[PDB]
Amino acid sequence: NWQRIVEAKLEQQKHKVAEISLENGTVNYSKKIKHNRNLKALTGDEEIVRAFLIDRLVNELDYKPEYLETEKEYTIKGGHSKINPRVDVLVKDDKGNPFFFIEVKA
Amino acid sequence: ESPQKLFDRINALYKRALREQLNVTDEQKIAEDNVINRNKFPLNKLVYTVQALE
Amino acid sequence: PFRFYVKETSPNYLETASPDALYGDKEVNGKFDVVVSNPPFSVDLDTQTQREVR
Repeated sequence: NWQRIVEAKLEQQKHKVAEISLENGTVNYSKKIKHNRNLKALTGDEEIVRAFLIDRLVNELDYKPEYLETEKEYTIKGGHSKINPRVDVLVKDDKGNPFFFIEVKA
Repeated sequence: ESPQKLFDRINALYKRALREQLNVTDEQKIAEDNVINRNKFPLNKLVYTVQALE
Repeated sequence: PFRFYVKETSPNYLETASPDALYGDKEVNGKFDVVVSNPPFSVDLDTQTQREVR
């Protein structure tokens, strides 16, 4: 039920930053995030935990949603020529330096 | 019809206006925001304005 | 940031952004033809609005 407790907690806060419903593709952010790769997929359990991360950071932990970063792509040498290992989530500062370099899985 | 009904059904219009006209995203900012202060602008003036501009 | 301007419709020229090597590796919306404006003569920004634009 904790898979549903995540959205039970995340749909009772006034400051709407992320939305989780476990229904057909109900995942969006405030756009104050620097979102670059298109969400609204809900592919796997990754998205729910990532949204709970966003809720835990923007609220409670007191980080500005403008500072954060989601699904950042970087071009490295790479095991595969197309994957371009992508930062799952990140918390920068006012100078642009990544403070929290967070990778979130299922 | 009671001026309060006019106030409510115009504030509904204005709140719906701050989603496509002024495209305000924060749903909490959509609330706590009204057409008139109800104290600086008496409701009778709003009724007269509606009558003139309807 | 250029991503903060969303209209509702599809053509939103004031939304795209891209880094520019010749300009501090920062965002550039190279799409506007002319710029006419009358900027304020004295902007004294907030202690927290200052930090968000550096």
